[PDB]
Amino acid sequence: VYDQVEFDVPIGSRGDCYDRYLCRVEEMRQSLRIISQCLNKMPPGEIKVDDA
Amino acid sequence: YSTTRKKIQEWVPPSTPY
Amino acid sequence: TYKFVNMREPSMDMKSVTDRAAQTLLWTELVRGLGMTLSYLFREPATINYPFEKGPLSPRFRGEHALRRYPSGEERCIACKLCEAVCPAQAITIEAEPRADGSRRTTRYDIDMTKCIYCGFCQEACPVDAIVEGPNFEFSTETHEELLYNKEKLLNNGDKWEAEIAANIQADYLYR
Amino acid sequence: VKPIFSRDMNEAKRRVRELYRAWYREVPNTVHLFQLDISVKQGRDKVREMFMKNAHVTDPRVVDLLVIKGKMELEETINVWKQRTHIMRFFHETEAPRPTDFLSKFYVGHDP
Amino acid sequence: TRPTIRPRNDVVHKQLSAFGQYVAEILPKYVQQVQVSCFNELEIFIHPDGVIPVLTFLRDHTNAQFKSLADLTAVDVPTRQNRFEIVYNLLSLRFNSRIRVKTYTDELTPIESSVTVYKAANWYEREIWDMFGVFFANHPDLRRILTDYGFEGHPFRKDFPLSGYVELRYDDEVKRVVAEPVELAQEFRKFDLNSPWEAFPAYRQPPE
Amino acid sequence: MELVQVLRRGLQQVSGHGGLRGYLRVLFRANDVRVGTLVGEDKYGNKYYEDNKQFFGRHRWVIYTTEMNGRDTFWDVDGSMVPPEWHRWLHCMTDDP
Amino acid sequence: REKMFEFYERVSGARMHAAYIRPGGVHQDLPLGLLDDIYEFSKNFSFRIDEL
Amino acid sequence: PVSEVGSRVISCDGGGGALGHPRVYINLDKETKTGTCGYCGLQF
Amino acid sequence: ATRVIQLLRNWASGRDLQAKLQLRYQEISKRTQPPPKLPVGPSHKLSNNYYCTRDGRREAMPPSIVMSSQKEKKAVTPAPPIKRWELSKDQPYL
Amino acid sequence: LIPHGKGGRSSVSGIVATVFGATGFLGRYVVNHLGRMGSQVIVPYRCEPYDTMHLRPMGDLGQIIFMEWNGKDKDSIRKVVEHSNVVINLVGREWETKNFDFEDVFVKIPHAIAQVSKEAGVEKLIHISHLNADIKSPSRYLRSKAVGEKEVRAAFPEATIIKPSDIFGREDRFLNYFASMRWFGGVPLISLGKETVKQPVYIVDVSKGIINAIKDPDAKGKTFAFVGPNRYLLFDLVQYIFAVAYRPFLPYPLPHFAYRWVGRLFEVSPFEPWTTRDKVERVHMSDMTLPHLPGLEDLGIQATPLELKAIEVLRRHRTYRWLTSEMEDVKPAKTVN
Amino acid sequence: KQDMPPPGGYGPIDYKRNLPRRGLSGYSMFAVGIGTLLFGYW
Ligand SMILES: CCCCCCCCCCCCCCCCC[C@@H](O)O[C@H](CO[C@H](O)CCCCCCCCCCCCCCC)COP(=O)(O)OCC[N+](C)(C)C
Ligand SMILES: NC(=O)C1=CN([C@@H]2O[C@H](COP(=O)(O)OP(=O)(O)OC[C@H]3O[C@@H](n4cnc5c(N)ncnc54)[C@H](OP(=O)(O)O)[C@@H]3O)[C@@H](O)[C@H]2O)C=CC1
Ligand code: SF4
Ligand code: SF4
Repeated sequence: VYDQVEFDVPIGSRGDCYDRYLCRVEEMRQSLRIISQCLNKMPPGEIKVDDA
Repeated sequence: YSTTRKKIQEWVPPSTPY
Repeated sequence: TYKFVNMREPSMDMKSVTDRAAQTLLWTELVRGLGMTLSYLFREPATINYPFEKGPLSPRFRGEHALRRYPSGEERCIACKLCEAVCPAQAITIEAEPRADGSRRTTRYDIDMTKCIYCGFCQEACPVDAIVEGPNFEFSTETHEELLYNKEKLLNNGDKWEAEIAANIQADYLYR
Repeated sequence: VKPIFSRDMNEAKRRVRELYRAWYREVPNTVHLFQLDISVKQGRDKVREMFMKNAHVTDPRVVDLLVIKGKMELEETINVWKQRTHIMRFFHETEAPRPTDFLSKFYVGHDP
Repeated sequence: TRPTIRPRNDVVHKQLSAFGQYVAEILPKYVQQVQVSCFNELEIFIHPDGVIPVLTFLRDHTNAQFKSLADLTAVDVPTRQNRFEIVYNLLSLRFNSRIRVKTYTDELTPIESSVTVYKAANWYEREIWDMFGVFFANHPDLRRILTDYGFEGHPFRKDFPLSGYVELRYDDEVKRVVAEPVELAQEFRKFDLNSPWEAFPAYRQPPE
Repeated sequence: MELVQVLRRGLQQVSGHGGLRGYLRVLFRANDVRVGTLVGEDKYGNKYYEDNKQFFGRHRWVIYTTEMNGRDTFWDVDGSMVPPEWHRWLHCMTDDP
Repeated sequence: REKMFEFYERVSGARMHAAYIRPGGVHQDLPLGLLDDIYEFSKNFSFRIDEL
Repeated sequence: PVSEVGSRVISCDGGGGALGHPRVYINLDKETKTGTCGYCGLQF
Repeated sequence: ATRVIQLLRNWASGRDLQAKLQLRYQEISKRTQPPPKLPVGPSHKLSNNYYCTRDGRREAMPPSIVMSSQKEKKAVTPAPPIKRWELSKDQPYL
Repeated sequence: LIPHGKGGRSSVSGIVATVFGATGFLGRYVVNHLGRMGSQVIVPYRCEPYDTMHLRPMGDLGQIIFMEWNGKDKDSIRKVVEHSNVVINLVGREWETKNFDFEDVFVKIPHAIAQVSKEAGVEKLIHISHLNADIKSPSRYLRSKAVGEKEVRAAFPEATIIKPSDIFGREDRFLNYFASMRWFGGVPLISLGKETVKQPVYIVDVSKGIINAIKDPDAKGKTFAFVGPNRYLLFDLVQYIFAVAYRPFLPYPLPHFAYRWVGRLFEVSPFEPWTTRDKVERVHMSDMTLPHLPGLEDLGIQATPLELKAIEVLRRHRTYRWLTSEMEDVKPAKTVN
Repeated sequence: KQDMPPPGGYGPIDYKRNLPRRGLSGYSMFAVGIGTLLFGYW
């Protein structure tokens, strides 16, 4: 459903450990954005596939 | 401990002579 | 979509320059973080007082195994033996022989926590819902030979906890 | 058909002799540095024996492949890779004796 | 036929098909066949000698800017004139898509290493060497990883017991851990789950 | 308002009854509902946390060997079956039988 | 992170290594009481990451 | 333990609605009957 | 949990923790819950189902193949190139 | 039980050996060679679980079985014999503890062991005594052990009896001892040279020999005695000791009485004294050279020479300057015989 | 009828950083410092 979620990928720059760190943090925040959307559109229905 | 009794229960020679 | 972490760059404005210089000489962010841990000193500690208190769990939680009886007092297990057939660690070993009555039963159901991975496939697999992954989670022991549970041991675990387990399954089965 | 290394036998045998030189000379250093208490001779003899273990291989490429797998071990002992355990491993010293005599085996176990 | 089954796009199957034809014509000194797995995965074959030249172009632009090996898998199969069957995934970025070239190899023939062409394959050469017999030529340093030191026999040889032929244990009389043949308890019970009645008419080889 | 807090220490000091023993073993303090059952003694509580709710107290005579202040109480000591389900918040809403 | 393991705890029955995702989709359905609980946490997590 | 009355075929489940043994049909009245795992015989 | 401390604490923080106090859960979800009832599932209709249709694994097919070399003209891409991404809109920089 | 499978860690064997006082140097090795066979053992502890703990790996899950016991209570020894097929006595002590008077240790305990070995119908009983156990005025151990030797022989006559000719190993209380005599300064020789002479057997050899003795149908009531292949002189021996320990070597000639004044001085310590007058008499009396008794080679095992094996035994005593060195550098000691 | 837990509503959650501009002008720092010095010397 990543088709149906919206979030900002955080590009680094220098390629130093520091940028990777900020990528870690920012990706945390972005996931924290995803949680909102998934909470707001969580349809009723079955969960296992019908195919027994 | 071991469970389910025994296996082969092999026979033994008789007490009586011959 | 794509975002620039960093890339933003400092101003060369003299007020800002003096600010960064004063920052370097006088350690502003340093004292900021230091003030932050000061702030966490005053929050209430998170520790639970175990043993005397114990952590939250869930009805679905998995732990010690225990075969369990019918209310009638009869045991449930019927040696369809697929508990052996679905455990990935294959911890289980079963050797059924007929009851004198002629009902199917185990002779030496056994299991060994030494190899069991507590995945709960056995919990799912049993058609008569005999073996159950019990709520108990503590049974650390001195000697390796004790880990290798016998059938009788499982029954005793099923005796110790039965109201409890039946409570969890009662609270849980609808989701199954 | 692509050969691995040497074409035809003998060209590969020299390789293995070189390898024996390397192992043999290295061995006392092995006993010294590793504090092995094997008799300094014994390692050498055992080396010679391991060299006798495949002393009937006759394929073209297989022998050079054998010296490939032979390099890595001296490669490891020289780099102090492996250890006292790992290099003492070859002597099988903890094993219970197993005579190959038919009757001897015959009394002991069901055997093949 | 909607809710459960995957829709499978025709489009991608088209583009991969045509592109497979495209490469098939560009360099056919060696592309044995350019089969497209129906779930959108192209995968051309290669004569084992031909590994470097193909992959080389596979980085080189035409569209095949498939930089970065994803992996260097080594499927085994006991049959066949040559058992081991090497496989190379690849990814192109700007046209975001993946292909998968692959070859075959004798137990003894030394195929060349492909480290230079895909760049990040140095670790893999060592892997497959220590998980198999197969040797890569022009490789700077094959050596064991994912094993013990000695150990010897390659695993993943499709034969070769999972329990191996050895075990370590610490032995006080010599005060040292030591190798010793497996003596395994409980024995790996071996179910034979596999069952009669072919499930798959859509495949199933001719009886021949 | 420190005086009200210290006063709370006082009221707790009186209500606990010889709190020095409970802090000599159960490590303090505030207590609550004192609901009980089990094979022996036991206890209960309620306060202001999702983890600090529902305490416990080992039987002074224990299952057999005496367990008390300055004694080696078991964690397996807690009554089997029913009480953990209320005690782990498996069903804290469901009061112990 | 422990509060997150409370969630794996809650839906899967294991604190971690939650063999819960299935080739067919997912194992048991998640309990009714969960989503608000995730909400209540997620709203407050950001202060924590921020202070970090 | 004592056998339930019947005339003739009847259900068994071991009494646990989706908690007992999977449903089966014992088939006896005056005769002793069954069973799966539940001993719930139908001798009557 | 007192005003004498919480004010100083928040000022030391520069964040005012009292609005969240996330380092504990004073009163979250109640544990006992009403029974699930729970969803039925799409194919449970008895009136019309046929596994010959609903089946997916039987739709598996042998790979499409080309060349089988074993047994103008124009150039073309594996796929159209993807566009460059727009930059984050609301928060262009961090 | 009939033995099954290749001998191995998982292998069964009929032996349900019971070893007493295995906490010591012997028979930790003897249990180990049982363990490589996979043969079950019931080593019982008098002491504390902790010291026994390293015994645990040697077994295979259910094999090793510690059991609480006392040598003084009759039934207490009835406990650990109670299903044993064979029972083995390795108990010994150099320095006489108080509560265990020096006599009972070599008398009562082997006695109760012997007669209980009778009542339980134990398939085999076996017992140890020093070669010099033959009665002599010096030292009460040779004599008390002679008494329990003759006693068990009088009580379980078909028992074979060990008479080991001094075993040398890494965990030895002997070689390490004279190695540690350096710590005082010199090495107290009553009169140097040929004042006394000794021969040694590798510990490993003794262990292999014992279990082989259970492996030998012929080893019934025979009184086995173990001697190493080489013959040495105590003076040249200690010379070889500091030849491998690289420590400075000072012979220390001494009138015979004063050494006993020393032993009386050092018996005083409440703990475990480094030396004792009993040990003082362990010192100067040479082993007898009699070979005609059944012994080690009769088992078919050949002794491992001490000369290649002392190095590992004593390297821990080495100063860092010399801590790494080949044994061969030291020079094989000359053999008197 | 049936139930399970779809959302009952749920308001928006925070995520963007909110670092306060705590602290103040750099000139003030030197000012207070140097004033402390001169009073000290005096
Ligand atoms: C009449 C006029 C007379 C004089 C008036 C002017 C006074 C002169 C200016 C006063 C400056 C003195 C400050 C001491 C030297 C500071 C330099 C120090 O910070 O070096 C930096 C290194 O910083 C230090 O290593 C900080 C680490 C110290 C860790 C302890 C934290 C201290 C906490 C605060 C305690 C305060 C207690 C006492 C207060 C009264 C290196 O700088 P740089 O390489 O370019 O980049 C890093 C910049 N930093 C500062 C942000 C890290
Ligand atoms: N080179 C040698 O050492 C030789 C030895 N022998 C004989 O063979 C035997 C084996 O020697 P070794 O094993 O080195 O001697 P150890 O002292 O190492 O072994 C004796 C063990 O038995 C225990 N033990 C015996 N009796 C008692 C008791 N009544 N109460 C408590 N513990 C007891 C001892 O103490 P605990 O178990 O309590 O710790 C000790 O662990 C000895 O008896 C010795 O006389 C013979 C020839 C040479
Ligand atoms: S499922 Fe439970 S009951 Fe049925 S056989 Fe396996 S174990 Fe016995
Ligand atoms: S516990 Fe998990 S793993 Fe161990 S047996 Fe039951 S299901 Fe298989």
